[PDB]
Amino acid sequence: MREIVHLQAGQCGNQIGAKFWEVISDEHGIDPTGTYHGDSDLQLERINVYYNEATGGKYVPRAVLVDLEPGTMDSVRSGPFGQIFRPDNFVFGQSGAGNNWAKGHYTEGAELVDSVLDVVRKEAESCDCLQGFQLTHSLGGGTGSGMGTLLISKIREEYPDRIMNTFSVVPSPKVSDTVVEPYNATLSVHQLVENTDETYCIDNEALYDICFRTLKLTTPTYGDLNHLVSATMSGVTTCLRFPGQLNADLRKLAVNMVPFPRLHFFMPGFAPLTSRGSQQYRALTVPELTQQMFDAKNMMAACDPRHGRYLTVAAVFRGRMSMKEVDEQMLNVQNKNSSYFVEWIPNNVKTAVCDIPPRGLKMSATFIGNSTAIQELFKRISEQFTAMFRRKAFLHWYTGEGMDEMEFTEAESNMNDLVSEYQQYQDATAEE
Amino acid sequence: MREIVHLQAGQCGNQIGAKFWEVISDEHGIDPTGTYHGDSDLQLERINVYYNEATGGKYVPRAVLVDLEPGTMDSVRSGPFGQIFRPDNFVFGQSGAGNNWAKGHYTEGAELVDSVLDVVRKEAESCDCLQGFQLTHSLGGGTGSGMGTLLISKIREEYPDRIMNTFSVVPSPKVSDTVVEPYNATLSVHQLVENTDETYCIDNEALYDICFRTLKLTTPTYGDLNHLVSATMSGVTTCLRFPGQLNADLRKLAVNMVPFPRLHFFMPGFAPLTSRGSQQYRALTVPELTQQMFDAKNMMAACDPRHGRYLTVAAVFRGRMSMKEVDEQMLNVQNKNSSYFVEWIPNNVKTAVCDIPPRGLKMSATFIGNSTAIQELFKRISEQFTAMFRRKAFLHWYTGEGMDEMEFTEAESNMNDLVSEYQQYQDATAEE
Amino acid sequence: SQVMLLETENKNLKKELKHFKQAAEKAKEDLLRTQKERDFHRMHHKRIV
Amino acid sequence: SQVMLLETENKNLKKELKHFKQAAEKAKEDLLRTQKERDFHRMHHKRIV
Amino acid sequence: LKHSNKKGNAFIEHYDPKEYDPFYMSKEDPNFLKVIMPPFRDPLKKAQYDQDDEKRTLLQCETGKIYTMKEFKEIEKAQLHSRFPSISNSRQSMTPNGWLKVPMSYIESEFCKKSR
Repeated sequence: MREIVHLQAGQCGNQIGAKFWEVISDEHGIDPTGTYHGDSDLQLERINVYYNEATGGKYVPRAVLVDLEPGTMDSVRSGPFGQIFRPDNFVFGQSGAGNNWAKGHYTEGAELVDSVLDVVRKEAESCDCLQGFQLTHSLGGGTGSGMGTLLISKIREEYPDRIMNTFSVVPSPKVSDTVVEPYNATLSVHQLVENTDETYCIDNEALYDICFRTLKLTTPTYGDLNHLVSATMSGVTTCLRFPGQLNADLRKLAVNMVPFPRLHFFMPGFAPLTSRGSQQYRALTVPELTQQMFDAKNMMAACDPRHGRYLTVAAVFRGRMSMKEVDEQMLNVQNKNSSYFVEWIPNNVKTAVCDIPPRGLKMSATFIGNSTAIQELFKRISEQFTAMFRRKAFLHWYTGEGMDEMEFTEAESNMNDLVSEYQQYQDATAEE
Repeated sequence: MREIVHLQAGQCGNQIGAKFWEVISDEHGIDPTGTYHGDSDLQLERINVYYNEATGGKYVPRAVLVDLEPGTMDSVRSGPFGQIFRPDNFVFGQSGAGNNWAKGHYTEGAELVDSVLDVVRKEAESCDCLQGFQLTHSLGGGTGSGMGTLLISKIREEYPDRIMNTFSVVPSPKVSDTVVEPYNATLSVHQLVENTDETYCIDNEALYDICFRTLKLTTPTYGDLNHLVSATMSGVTTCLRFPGQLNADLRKLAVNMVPFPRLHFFMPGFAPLTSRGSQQYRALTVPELTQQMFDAKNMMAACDPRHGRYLTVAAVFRGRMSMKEVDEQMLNVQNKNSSYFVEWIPNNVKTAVCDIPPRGLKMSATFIGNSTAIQELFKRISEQFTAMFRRKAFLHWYTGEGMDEMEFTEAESNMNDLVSEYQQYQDATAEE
Repeated sequence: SQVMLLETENKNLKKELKHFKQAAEKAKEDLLRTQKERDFHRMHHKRIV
Repeated sequence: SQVMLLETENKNLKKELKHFKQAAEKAKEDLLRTQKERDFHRMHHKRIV
Repeated sequence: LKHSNKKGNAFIEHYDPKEYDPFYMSKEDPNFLKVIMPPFRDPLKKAQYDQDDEKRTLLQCETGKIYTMKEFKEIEKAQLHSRFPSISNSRQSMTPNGWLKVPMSYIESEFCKKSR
């Protein structure tokens, strides 16, 4: 029936997707073998969204792993749950991307693209009716960013009536991994703003700071960040995975949370981030969760939302509490913190509570909103791109690949238009 | 509902607060674990004033420990009740104060103050409505003295409609600990008279003399003084913790006890101070308690109240006797000892009886008064400050911090104004 | 006499400054409305495309 | 101090007036350019609709 | 060669604020191997510079004091700092060497410190 086809790209995307699959398998009672070991009630009816019905009740994942380096499939297969996926979906090339977007899109994006299109089609027609496609990737390299944009564009051209939601990773000048990362980001943002419904912003430095200052972890690693993002996406999709009283969906959120198609970025976040020693001493209530979803300390941005005005807010809850407390909380927040959200648009907070609690934890609530804080990221990205493009350093590689330089010019022109739009809508005056 | 937020400052303030918490946990019936082991009736209804409701009925303390030296944290946590508090409230820096008021207020009072404001504002918002804030500190150092005044000023500016009571420790020329103690006292008194509702006088030498000559202790240490002051504050606060017949509260006292805002100091005291071998031979009656609350021997002041005239008196009792003897006793005291209280204001004694007895003791009654006895301390502080400031000794340390010397000039000018006011109100004649 | 002359100059200097502040603010709100029209108009054309 | 204040105020207010004049002319040019864009952009969007 | 022979067992890692600090080549003339950069009229940067100058002129008119591009930059930095969100407890303003030496970096629980 209503199923979601999941897509993979980039080694970081691959590992976060594997972590998400492991998390949902553990939550919904799935052994690493492939059978079912759950004991719940709602874990059988709507289980078919991410799985497929097969003989012996052995459910199979629905995810296509796209990569150029064979070293990723061996890594992800050796894990405790790497033997449960479909090896056919592991379409890998022979040459590496070399953190090049133009080369990866041009060279490794012509002969290998056909196979993944074939498999994603066969998956789409294997089902009756679908809603959208989820692709988790990163802009740090040529694997996720090089082909994610192309595949999203292709699936949009084929099936315009589908959900283009993604969780790409935004760069950070403080914590960098690629020398030419700003070039890749500039190339990627054009396609994300031209041929993408919605996109969420993901940073690793902010998650590192969050864990260091609140979780108090000895040796935080990428596994912790993968666990956090997996929990985030699980909270995102439980509106459809586990129906409750006030159920929502992805397209409703996309329509209600996006005032203009050019601005489809969001700000994800999860509320209960406490240390190990603090798990036995905590008060589970509404105002605490409200403060944790409203303060900028718990958010996973490397910026400050207080620099701008709140545009759209959605508070998705997952538990059995009430409805009155949420509305009174948002009411008093809008009353007191009047200088933080657009005055022209009242009631920018949406209500959403999932009656089905998650496994392992009794209280959970994620924060999805679009606040005025990405402007600084966009402006600094534009500035660094201009600085790099002034004298044309690290350009001969892209030039020798074949593509010209006017693409950079039009991309930066679009970037300037976007920042001008963002800044002139930040000060949304009521009238003259 | 009506709860009280408690604040901590200074290592002496920290230890006395911890002793107070241990005493009140012992008498309300709290195990060191965090659960409830009491067997009373009123120990569950108004218990939320100092605690907070949590899951499993495990009440949590409501106290924020402010310090500049991490050495206090480990000491206070190693105790039998140091594992019950909130480690998040123990906001400590990395550098010690060095018993400097200016340096602590400037360097260690800028980048650390934000955390304590955040935690106290979260505590205030967590409740529905409050009354005031209690801060236990001492003037003997830059931790309690340097920071407590700043925090009191901040909470007054943010929440003017609250009670600001404190039990700061006055110095003594006979028993000193700091060379620059006069400077710190002079800097503290200005803030105490400008931005503080009320302040209680605490001395160590008088308590040591009292225990030595009445309790007749072998090796009286700081623990004994902490226990005494803990009993003092417990008797003070029982008017709200345990309702009886004639209940009172802090603000009613602060209004009826203070004729002028510039004079808000008091004289605390507890009546039954007996030796170990005298406990089994005592007559529990009204006139005995009256004689111990009236005489200066039981009084914890390092001065003589007989030198001036009584201004305001309040006798807060705790037990089950009655009214009539109290009023007749105060009547005959005012009649006989007519030359010890202001004749212009009749009926200077306030009656207050707590029907709920304390735990471990059957009859109890504290003495809160504002007698004309602190003028000697003020004038001796003024003369020693003048002697210090004449040749400007121990001043380059404060000068190098950045603050100028003029602050001392206005502090001593305010001191002279205050002492002149006190002395010319001491001889409050009826007419010309 | 120098002081009186220069104060008599300063008063009118500041007066002209304030008048030009008024003119500049009026022009800036005109720019604001024209720019709002820029924005929804160019949205219309991108939607058309 | 008398003289120093005199010349300081004189120079400051003169440059203030000059810069305010420059700002005023720039703003009026901007508003004219904007309103011309207004008109032609109106025609474009209507015809393409 | 003279340093390596005189000190004998010397390398150029033996760097210290000494009179013989071979960086003193540059200190003689910073303009050597350096090019003057006056404010140019590049239209690419001017596309945003015109808007920035419009904002600066509007602010100057509303205030009444001449401001340059730099002077503008500092005044909005100051007004943002005074606007309240200084961010003194997050990586938006703290120095890199201000996280490792933090009590929040003492994950080793206070239980052992209690034992100590």
